[PDB]
Amino acid sequence: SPRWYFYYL
Amino acid sequence: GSHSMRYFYTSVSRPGRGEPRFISVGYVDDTQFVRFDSDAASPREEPRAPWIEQEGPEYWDRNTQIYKAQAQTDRESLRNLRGYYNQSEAGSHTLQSMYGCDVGPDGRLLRGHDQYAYDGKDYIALNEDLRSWTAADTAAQITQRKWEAAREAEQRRAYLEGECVEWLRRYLENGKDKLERADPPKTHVTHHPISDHEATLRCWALGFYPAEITLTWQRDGEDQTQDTELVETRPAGDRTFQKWAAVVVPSGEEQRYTCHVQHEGLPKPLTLRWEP
Amino acid sequence: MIQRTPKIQVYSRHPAENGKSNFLNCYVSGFHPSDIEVDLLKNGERIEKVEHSDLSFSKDWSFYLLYYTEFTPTEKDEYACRVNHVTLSQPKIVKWDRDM
Ligand SMILES: [Cl-]
Ligand SMILES: [Cl-]
Ligand SMILES: [Cl-]
Repeated sequence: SPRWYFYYL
Repeated sequence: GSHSMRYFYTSVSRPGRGEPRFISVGYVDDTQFVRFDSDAASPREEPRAPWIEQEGPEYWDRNTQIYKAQAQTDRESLRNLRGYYNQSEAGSHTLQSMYGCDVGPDGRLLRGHDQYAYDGKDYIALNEDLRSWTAADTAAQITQRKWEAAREAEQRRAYLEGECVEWLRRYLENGKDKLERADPPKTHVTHHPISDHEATLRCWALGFYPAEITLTWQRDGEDQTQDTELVETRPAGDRTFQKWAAVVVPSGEEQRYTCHVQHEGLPKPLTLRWEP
Repeated sequence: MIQRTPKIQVYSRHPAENGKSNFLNCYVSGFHPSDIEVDLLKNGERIEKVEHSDLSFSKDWSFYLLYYTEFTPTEKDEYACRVNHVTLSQPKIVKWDRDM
C-alpha cells in the first residue's frame, strides 16, 4: 500500500 | 526469487485548463494491482488484480485519501520547481515519482528506491544506503537540503526497510502461485522465404511472466548478432508477455541456426532449431 | 527539456486464426511527455470503444501504454494503429502484420 508521509520538493 | 513492490506517480500541470492531473499505479513485480486517477468522478483507488480485492473497505478508503493528499503535495512541488528553474505559466511541466522495495528470496531488503524526475530529466533520487540523496543540478540541492532540513529519509528509509517489504510479503502470500510462480514461454520458430536467395527465421516466445527474457540467435553454435532483429518485449494484454527475434539466412542453411531462450520459468535454457 | 518519440507495435493477444475471436493491441512506449493520441483503426476508420492500460513509465522515465480492443481477424480486413505526439510531424500509422 502507498506511503503516507508527504514532503514538498 | 527476487520480488519487488513499486508505486509509479505521474503529476502533470495543466495551465488554465483545470488543475494538474495525478495518476498512481501500483505493481507487485510487474503485475499491476492498484490505480488512482484524479481526472475521474468519484476518484477512488481501484483494484487491478484479483488477489487484492479481498482487502477491507478501510484499505480502499485509506489509500484514496493518501492519493488525494499526494496529488495536492505534488501541485505545490510543481510550483517550487518552477521557481528553482525560473520557468513560466507558459509551460506544462511534469513530476514523476517512483518508490519501492526489492526483496530477495529471504524476505530481506536488497535495494530500496525513491527517485523523482522533473520534465523527463532526473531531478533527485535516494542513494542505495537510504541515508543519502543525489542531486542532478543546483536546483535539486535546495531540495536535498530541504530533505535534510526535516530529517526526512529517516521516515523514507523506515518505510522502505519496514512496511514496504511486509506489504510485498502480504501480497505475495495472498496472490499465491499465480503471482509467485514464473510462467514459462511457449516457443516455436517460423520460416518465411523472402526470395530465391534468402529467408527469415523468427524465434517466438509467448505467454511468459515475468517479462525478463533473453532471446539469442546462434550460427554453428557460435554467436551471431549483425543480422538479428529483436522487438521490444510487449504486453500480451492478459498479464503475460511476448517477444520475437529474427534472422535472415541463406536458403538451405536454416538448420545451422539455433535460437536460445532464457527465462526464469524455464528449468534449463531452451535451444530451438527449425527443421524442414 | 527532454522530449521522446513513441514506439508503436500492433499485434494480437493469441495467434491470429481467422474467424476466431481475439484482441488487437497497440503498445506505445519510450515517449515524453504523457500526452498521446492513439486510435486503433479498422479499414482506415477508427474503432470506437477502445480501452487502454493505466499510464505507466519505465526506469528511464519513458511513458508507456497499451491500447487494445476485442476483435476478429478476416482474410481481407486490414487493421492498423494511428498515433500522434508533439515530437511527430503528423499522425504515424502502423499496419497490423499478423506474423509480427
Ligand atoms: Cl485519458
Ligand atoms: Cl482478471
Ligand atoms: Cl483471453
